[PDB]
Amino acid sequence: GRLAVIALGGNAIAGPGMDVSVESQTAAVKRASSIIADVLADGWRSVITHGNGPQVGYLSEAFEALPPERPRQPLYIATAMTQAWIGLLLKHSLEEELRRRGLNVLVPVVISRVLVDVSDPSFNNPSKPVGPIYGREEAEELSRRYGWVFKRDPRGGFRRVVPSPRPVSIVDRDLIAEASAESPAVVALGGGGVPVVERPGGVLEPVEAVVDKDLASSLLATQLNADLLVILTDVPGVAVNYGREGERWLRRAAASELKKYLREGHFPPGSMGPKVEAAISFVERTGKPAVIGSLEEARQVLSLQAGTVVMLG
Amino acid sequence: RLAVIALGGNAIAGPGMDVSVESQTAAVKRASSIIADVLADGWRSVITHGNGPQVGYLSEAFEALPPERPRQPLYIATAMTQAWIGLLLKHSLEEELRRRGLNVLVPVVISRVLVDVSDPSFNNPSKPVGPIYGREEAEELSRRYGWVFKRDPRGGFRRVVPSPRPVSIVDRDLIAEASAESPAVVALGGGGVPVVERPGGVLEPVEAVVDKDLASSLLATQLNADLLVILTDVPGVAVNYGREGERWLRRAAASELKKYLREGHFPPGSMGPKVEAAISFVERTGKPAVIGSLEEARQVLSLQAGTVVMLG
Repeated sequence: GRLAVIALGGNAIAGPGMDVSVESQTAAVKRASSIIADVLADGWRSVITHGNGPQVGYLSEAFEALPPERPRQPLYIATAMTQAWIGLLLKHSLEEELRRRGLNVLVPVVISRVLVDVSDPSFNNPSKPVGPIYGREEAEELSRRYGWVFKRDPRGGFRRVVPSPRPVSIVDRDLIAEASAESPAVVALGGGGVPVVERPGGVLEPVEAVVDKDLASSLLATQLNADLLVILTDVPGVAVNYGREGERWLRRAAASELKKYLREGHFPPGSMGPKVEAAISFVERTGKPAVIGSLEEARQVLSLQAGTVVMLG
Repeated sequence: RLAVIALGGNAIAGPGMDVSVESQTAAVKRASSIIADVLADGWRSVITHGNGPQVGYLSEAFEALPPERPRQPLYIATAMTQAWIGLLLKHSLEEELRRRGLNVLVPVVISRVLVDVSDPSFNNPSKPVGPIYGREEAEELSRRYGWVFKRDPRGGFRRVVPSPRPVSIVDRDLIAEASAESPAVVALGGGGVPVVERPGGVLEPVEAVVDKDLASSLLATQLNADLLVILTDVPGVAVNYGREGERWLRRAAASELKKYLREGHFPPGSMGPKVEAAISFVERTGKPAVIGSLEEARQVLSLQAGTVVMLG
């Protein structure tokens, strides 16, 4: 009855090509739920997290497609929306699967906020694109009016970029822990969580930014005193010389060794880098192993028999 | 004591369906301050709310994209409003409780409600949802999606969807568990995400909305709550609009309200459902139900304001 925080990736929620159509997602989630059911069968208790890239982007585009006079919801509200959207899909599918196996349990979806620091370098150097392509005139206006920041897209137009600060604490950790005590499967920290900052006087205030789901999941695992941090992606694990000549997939590696590779740019900042950073952080802060593997091989990954096991030292 | 408190539109958005974050944050702060007073007074609570303006806004946005872009189903939009409105309520309530000395977290429960596919409403939809469309746009949407529309006095067209009666709250147990851990729980947003039972145990989401008051009354009965509270804009139920007499009923036997209801005194688009919900709670549990104003919530919870419905 050990506890594992399992961080799902895009392949568990959306179809090939980033399709957020209800059809595509329901099929992907069915596959992911079946596999998660296997893991629960092996005796694990879990807190399942997930990303929300295509989904939050879709919502951003939708609100921006409205007539100029209509209000656009802020990014943190869009993020909250994705927690219910993706969360419900996983919740409904997993419950159905467990039921089909004779297990009658309800899967809660915890609306989750993540505390970030206002001093984080990302707030002054936003680089995460979110939403549709903006025209020059509209973008310059948004910058003048709301202080939005943009990056030029080589194919034409501009992309709004927002901060991606590092997670400091999981505000709703206690609700997640309580949910876990009551159910073997809990969905939380969707999209990396809703970012808030502490204002003077103890007041928490939501901010327009995104938080890396892997870094956040690692922090959650540490704060829950989880027995294991699992990152499920679309590759067998971590590899050095990935997609290159001397490519080699690691089966086990000391966090200290991976940290060296990380500092040399061996892991793309847009994919495996954050996952390796997350795994290392978990090992350093808890002293317990973390594993990065394929969603397909999840059952074995959890047993540490597949994927890359990041070890202490 | 456990009270199920059904919040209305004035608690979440601004007049004229103003769903901007500024207007909703302000509205929610006002409602949360009042709810915090209720909790400080000793009550434990499951707080529900509607989502009319919010779910309508989502539909409007999804349809604003080029026709080929994926459109999310109504059940997903409803779920989205639960996190949207839920987050706002949760955030502000926690802040208000903290200032009053209660350092607690407020959970938001994603909630589904079971309905029956044979419900008469499915083939005779009458619940208006979404933005107001023009005649040409509407007929085009009917050909494109098979949607049904209702024309208003001003010539505007609004989509109408089924609003079947709630049968059971699928996530009742999660709501009960949350309530055991926290004095304030937000659940059943918008009346709940509707689903129907199919071959086996399978639950199938359906295109429809459920009345939030009827669903709240059902939840209150299934949680064995001590009180069902419906907070709205009016001080209570009105049956007399003449210069003389009491303005709003202070208390009334279930059978008395039922008679007024059967006479047409309460429009199905407004007070009708609230009265039906209060009557149902009283008949099923024998405990009192009250319909009052959000402003006077503190007196309402105590049954010293609003219309108190009693068994009889």
